[PDB]
Amino acid sequence: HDDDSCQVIPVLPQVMMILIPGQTLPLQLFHPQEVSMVRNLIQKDRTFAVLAYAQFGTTAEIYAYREEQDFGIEIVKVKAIGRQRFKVLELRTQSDGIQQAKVQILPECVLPSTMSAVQLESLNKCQIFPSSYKWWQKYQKRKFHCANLTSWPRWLYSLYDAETLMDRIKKQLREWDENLKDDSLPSNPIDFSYRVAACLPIDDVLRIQLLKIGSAIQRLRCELDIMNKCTSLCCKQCQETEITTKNEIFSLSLCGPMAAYVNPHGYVHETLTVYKACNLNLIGRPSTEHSWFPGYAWTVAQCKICASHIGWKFTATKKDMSPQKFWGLTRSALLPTIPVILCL
Amino acid sequence: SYNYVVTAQKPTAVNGCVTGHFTSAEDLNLLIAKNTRLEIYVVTAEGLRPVKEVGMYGKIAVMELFRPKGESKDLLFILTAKYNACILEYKQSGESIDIITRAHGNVQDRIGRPSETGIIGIIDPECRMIGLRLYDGLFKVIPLDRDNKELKAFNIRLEELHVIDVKFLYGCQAPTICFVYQDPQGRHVKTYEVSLREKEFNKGPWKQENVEAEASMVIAVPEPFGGAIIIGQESITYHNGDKYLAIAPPIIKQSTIVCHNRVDPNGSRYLLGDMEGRLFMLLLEKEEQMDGTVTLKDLRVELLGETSIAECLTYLDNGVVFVGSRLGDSQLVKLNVDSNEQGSYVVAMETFTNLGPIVDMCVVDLERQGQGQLVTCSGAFKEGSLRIIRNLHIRTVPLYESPRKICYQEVSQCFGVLSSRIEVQDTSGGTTALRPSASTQALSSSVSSSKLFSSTSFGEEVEVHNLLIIDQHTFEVLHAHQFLQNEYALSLVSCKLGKDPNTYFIVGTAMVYPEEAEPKQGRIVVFQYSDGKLQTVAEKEVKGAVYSMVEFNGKLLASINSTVRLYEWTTEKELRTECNHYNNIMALYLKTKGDFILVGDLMRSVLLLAYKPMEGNFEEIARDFNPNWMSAVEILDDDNFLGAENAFNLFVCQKDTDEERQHLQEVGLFHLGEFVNVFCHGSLVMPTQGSVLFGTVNGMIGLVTSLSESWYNLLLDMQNRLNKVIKSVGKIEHSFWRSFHTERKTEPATGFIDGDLIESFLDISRPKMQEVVANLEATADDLIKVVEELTRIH
Amino acid sequence: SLTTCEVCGACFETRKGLSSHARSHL
Ligand SMILES: CCN1C[C@H](Oc2ccc3c(c2)CN([C@H]2CCC(=O)NC2=O)C3=O)CC[C@@H]1C
Ligand SMILES: [Zn+2]
Ligand SMILES: [Zn+2]
Repeated sequence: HDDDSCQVIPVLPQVMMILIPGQTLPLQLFHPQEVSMVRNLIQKDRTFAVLAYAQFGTTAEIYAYREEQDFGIEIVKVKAIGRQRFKVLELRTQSDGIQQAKVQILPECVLPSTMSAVQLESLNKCQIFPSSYKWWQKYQKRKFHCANLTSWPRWLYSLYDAETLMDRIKKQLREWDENLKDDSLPSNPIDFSYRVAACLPIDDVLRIQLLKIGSAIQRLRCELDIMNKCTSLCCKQCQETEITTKNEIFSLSLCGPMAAYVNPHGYVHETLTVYKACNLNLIGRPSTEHSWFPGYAWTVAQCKICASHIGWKFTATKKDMSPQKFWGLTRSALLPTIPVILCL
Repeated sequence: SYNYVVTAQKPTAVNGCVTGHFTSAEDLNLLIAKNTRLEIYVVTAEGLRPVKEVGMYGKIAVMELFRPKGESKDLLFILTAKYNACILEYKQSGESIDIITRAHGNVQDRIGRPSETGIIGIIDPECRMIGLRLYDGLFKVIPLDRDNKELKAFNIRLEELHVIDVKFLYGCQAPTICFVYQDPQGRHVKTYEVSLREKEFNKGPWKQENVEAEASMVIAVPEPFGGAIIIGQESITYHNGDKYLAIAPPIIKQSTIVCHNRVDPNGSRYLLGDMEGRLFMLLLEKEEQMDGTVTLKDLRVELLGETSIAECLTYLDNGVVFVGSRLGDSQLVKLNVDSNEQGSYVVAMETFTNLGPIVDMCVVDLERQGQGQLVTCSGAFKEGSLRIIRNLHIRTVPLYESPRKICYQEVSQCFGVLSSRIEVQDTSGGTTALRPSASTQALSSSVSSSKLFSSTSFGEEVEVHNLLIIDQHTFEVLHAHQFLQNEYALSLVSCKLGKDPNTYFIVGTAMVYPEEAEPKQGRIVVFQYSDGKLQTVAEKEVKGAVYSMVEFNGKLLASINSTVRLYEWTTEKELRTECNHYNNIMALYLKTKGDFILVGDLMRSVLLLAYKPMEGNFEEIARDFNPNWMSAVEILDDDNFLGAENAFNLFVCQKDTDEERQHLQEVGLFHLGEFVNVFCHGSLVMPTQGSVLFGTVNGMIGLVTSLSESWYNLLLDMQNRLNKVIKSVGKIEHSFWRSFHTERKTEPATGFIDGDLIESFLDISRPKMQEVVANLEATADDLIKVVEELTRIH
Repeated sequence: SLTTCEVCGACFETRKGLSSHARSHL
């Protein structure tokens, strides 16, 4: 039906992002080619293709549709969410310019418990777990008790157990944002993986590899690897300027560490709040207009080597505030590095 | 590729046992279930009389005897793992025995969430319906009143979505089920009435607001007293409307009760068994009142002795209890009257072989007769053992200790086995063991001393890993090297290395600590057993887990986490890195045929490498990533590779521009029905090509051999032809049985020929023998010759 | 005003410099 199936979906021509499933994209359609497209789309499935350049991408489902004729042109304003990754097969460019795409739906491998086949029948009843850290030593003794019947030990079976992985990820996430450790993140592995990938400070090529990973467990196991191996963040361009390091990430507000903020011109800036940054030159004089973190004053910050924008250096206006100097670094500019292969 | 799989040893583990009146209404039968094997006995005052044992095309999941209104004898209800339900009746014509299928049907529901606690089959006390809990949120009801040959059922909706265990209640006015669910608020007990008329649930007689939180067992007490018993971790509570009694026996706090069998039909004595082999006796003390009505006075728990880790239990008669066992041997125990010298009123009285679980094996021609026996690490905990299998005769060496990995050092005339002892942290600050094991009872004993790596409850269990050097003739535990603390051994191999002439014992380990999730340090160790003493011929502290090691052309190929490292043996007796290959998967499995290297990973992550000789480094040949749980893997030839995956499923992949040459395509699928733990090249005997033996969790031992393309085609026809004549035990189609089944998706089999079917042509009638060979022209007598060569393989 | 960067907000003294910054964003 849908998984591992070859469909054709139209392509928003002006697009490029690596759309991680579950992310949302705002959209403003001016040219009549794309306006007639979304018109057909919302009449039909309203799922279009976000080409992730190259031969991959993610289908995006329109969930908000608004035509607000303004400035004497039929502007259609839409919002979509990312559903399923895909590998392109054939791109056919229509006469209108709207490109159509034969598409192979990438896989989302749902997998049973590692102990589903070895679980002893008598032991099947004593499984449902009754609703600190000794709990996880006990969790591991119980769930993987039947591992003694196999040729591998319990602690290996835990390195592939979705529930154990998701907690290891969520604990490290807690060092960045001491905050909601519950509804904040999802409960299904398939969603929890795609959520972690969209709120990690990773570059587009790491996103793209997590997106190509088939099973949600392999995707978690890798997300855990990135959080353990790629602990130094560098300049994406000159690739020779360590900016910050994993232990300096915090979360100034309750919205995350690397939340997404909007400048007064609609540019979005996943900005990873860190405590200390290095090898950054400050461009201009501090300002507080449109300051995303009220009470701090922003100063543009670029690389000391290639002068490529990295973020801002936010300064405490008052004296009560703590911290007083932090730095905001846009995700676009960073690149994770291992101070060695990422595994799955 | 095209392969032939044949069973070389039926499963040996018992996974259920029922006492009733299947065969005639006048004799007590004991029926036993061993995965795909139903054994039918008669309980004689001496012991057991074998009657008939039959093979279903499924995995016996539910097995229950019942007798609905209008029946000379008891009938048997069988539900398999692929949801094949069937009702069986016994029917023998003087000398002609046949298990007739009175009812069949597939209770599978297209939509459903498979329940955690699994498939539960229950039958009304008055045999008025058959309740199934296959999925969460639902309760299939096969109505038993009147002939339901097709097993028509309705699925009643159940509000509680987390049922632990359910049983039909006795003394019911109307069909009542008592069940135990978990809520956000806890674990509770409730009852419903199954209105067949309205095909829905109706409120029941009683309900318990909150009952112990590890409550796992519901036992329906027969009509004399009536109600249900809720066995838990610490307590055992009885519930019946008004009445409620609850005890917390001291003795039961040490383990968890997992099986239960009613002793008297009355319901005053129940047998209980735990997970450490102890056998308890639940006595319900009755009250003989003047109005007739009987009141539970008290619940008494008494310890009777120790048996085999018992999967199921059943009282037969005259004090004989059958202990069906999955970790160790099954047995018949005589419960005596008087406490024996130690208190055990249990006295072992007959043991049956259980080769399961089979965690490792090796093939060895010890009698130097060009034949080949088979030693297996078998069992777990107290039931650890080495079984030696020759053409089939089985010599059991107990170990009272879990064997994990086995290899054979021919030079030394002994076996290397890696074994694990369970010890409890006690008051001295150390750990005492709890039974004398092979390690504790060896004759020589080394402990490690590396200092390489520097580093609570008084009942917490610890593991003690040690290498055993076992003599190939007496099977004595000669040496017992005990490894480091917080050290887990993983891999063991006996090979001569380098130019050195000594054969050695190479053991790869991995340092484990409760916090370190990923293993970040280990060590390869080299041993030598040549003067009754284990000598450590240097070590090599690696930075990870040595999951697998194989000798590689006088070298040593170790996997350390995601790295396939090649080592050489240096003149001064030390390992040295030649080359390194870092992977993106955890190198769990390491197989090698000459210069080809196979790498594997739990989630079917195959990966073929090759050590380019003059270059002195590995190059990748191909990969294939089809995620699913993989448990064992092996090389058939340079191109075809075999492994086992998820729900008892074999598979073979194969290598072939170049974007295509770096990928292995699947060329064989098969529901074996067993859980394969080790593949092992070799025969037990001495046309068809190859010989790969495998052992499983259920003690099943099996054979894979590769065919020629013609032979596959021919046997394939013979398969279908045979499926017409050979009748199934549940009316289960062979092709459904064998189709690759995963909870996720089920696909039809390929590349595999079921020899066990192909071999039954020798056992069918000479008339029917002609019905199958018809228009192949080939006569019956040609084909009898064919199979007969095929029998000459196991 | 004609010297502020739309993307990061940097206000240069000269337009001919804000153009050199404009490179740095791709
Ligand atoms: C001075 C004249 N000029 C002022 C404004 O120019 C801007 C253009 C872009 C950005 C900002 C101002 C502020 N800013 C960030 C900084 C960090 C933060 O905390 N919050 C933000 O919004 C931008 O990225 C609007 C247009 C007029 C002409
Ligand atoms: Zn730079
Ligand atoms: Zn800018």
